[PDB]
Amino acid sequence: QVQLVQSGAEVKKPGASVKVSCKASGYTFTGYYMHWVRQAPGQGLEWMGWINPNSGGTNYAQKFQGRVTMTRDTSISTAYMELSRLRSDDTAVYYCARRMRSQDREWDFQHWGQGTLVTVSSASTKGPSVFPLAPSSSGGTAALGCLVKDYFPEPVTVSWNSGALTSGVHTFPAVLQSSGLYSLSSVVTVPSSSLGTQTYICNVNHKPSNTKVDKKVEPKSC
Amino acid sequence: SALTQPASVSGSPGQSITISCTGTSSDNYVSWYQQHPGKAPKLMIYEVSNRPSGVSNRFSGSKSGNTASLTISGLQAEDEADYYCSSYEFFGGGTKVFVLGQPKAAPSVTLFPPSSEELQANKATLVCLISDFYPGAVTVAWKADSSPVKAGVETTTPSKQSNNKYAASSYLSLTPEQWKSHKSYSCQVTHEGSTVEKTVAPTEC
Amino acid sequence: HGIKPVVSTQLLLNGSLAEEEVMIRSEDIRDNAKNILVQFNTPVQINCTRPNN
Ligand SMILES: *[C@@H]1O[C@H](CO)[C@@H](O[C@@H]2O[C@H](CO)[C@@H](O)[C@H](O)[C@H]2NC(C)=O)[C@H](O)[C@H]1NC(C)=O
Repeated sequence: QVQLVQSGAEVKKPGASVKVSCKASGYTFTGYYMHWVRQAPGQGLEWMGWINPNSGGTNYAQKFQGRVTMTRDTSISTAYMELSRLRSDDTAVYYCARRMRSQDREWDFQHWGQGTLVTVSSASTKGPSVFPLAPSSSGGTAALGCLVKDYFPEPVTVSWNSGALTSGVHTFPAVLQSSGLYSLSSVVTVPSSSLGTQTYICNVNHKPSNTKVDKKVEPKSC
Repeated sequence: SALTQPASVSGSPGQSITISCTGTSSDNYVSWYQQHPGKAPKLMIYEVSNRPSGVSNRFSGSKSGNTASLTISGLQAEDEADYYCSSYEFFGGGTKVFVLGQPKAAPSVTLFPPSSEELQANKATLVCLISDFYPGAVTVAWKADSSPVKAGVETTTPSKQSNNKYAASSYLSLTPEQWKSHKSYSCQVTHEGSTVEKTVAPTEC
Repeated sequence: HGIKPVVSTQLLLNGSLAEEEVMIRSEDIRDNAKNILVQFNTPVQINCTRPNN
């Protein structure tokens, strides 16, 4: 019944530092090393270093050699992971793993924590710059949409014809940029015979910036 | 990242599957982890072949020279997670298990140009929308016009739709001086080995 | 043989020297988690004092 409890999600600005908790229960805390493995969102696992709760001696990887400091508190059975000078790539889910009780020791992580999500976000509240996506000329049934470009922070709600047009509506998830701004695109598939007599408008709503905008998607010239 | 894992491996519910892990040198132990989205990895195989309690006997491991393989016989709907192979402190690239649709299909791509009002400002963004494909394994490439471009491209990892299919959306940031330069462009969406391309040209009327 | 229980850290003091060449013994040299035991052949001298009376 090995229990591993980490801290809640943390949000730091780039250049600051953050300390990640990892409480252990259900076994002898001072008998097993404590590892730290992070995973960037959408990427793979990456081992950072193990700490021996007995003496406190650690083993930081060369990539983080000089940035991470791993401490522990044997009285409360809690390991800590502090990363100094946070860069843009340090956004990841950080786990604290423990070895198997059986089978030698150290490199077969049977127990993991629930994970701690720390993120570096550098941005200010900015309204989206919506641009239409004119259809081309198959359809029968053309496809048109809108480009919600450069906005912070999420989420934005996109509806068509103020809710009157629901099919076929497909609002894609947004993508993160280096400047911190977000960008997504919603597209609706509509019959091309209605182009010229039907109205199609995308309703972009950005509550964190108090910006309500509606873009008209005319069929492009020729 | 000395351990090489394929990005996607195929298998049907009931039959067996195999995930290969190629790592240099031959003098170590290999381990396997199963990571469902939102949860932490789970130790499935330790020391090449041994298996911790209490994961099903459907998982088994093997190693021959510089290649370790994980085999899952009788695939179910719960065997859906990311699989990583481990050697000491190093990890593999990961492996996604794709079960079965069954509906096997290719992506429907819709490509859009930068709006004329976006060209009024000094910006230009290409919207390449990818819809209802299965499974969720897509690599997007941009050519200019035929010379591949990997600068300023933002590709979306596939997300599940409402009809249990996947969708993606790739963008390519450009400038008005770059936008009105070349004669054409491309958003080559490669899925299951086949490439679905949509033509885009800045010859605006 | 005469093993002197010297409680030390990092440096092994008053230990038995290795004959011929120095020896590097480890349970797994390719493993970082396992300590690396080094044994000299030529002993190094270290004088420690507490000048406080
Ligand atoms: C400690 O250093 C001393 C320095 O002299 C070494 O002592 C000599 O070792 C030889 C080998 O048998 C003896 O013939 C001498 O009588 C030793 N002298 C003294 C003062 O002990 C000794 O080898 C070193 N020991 C260790 C364990 O390193």
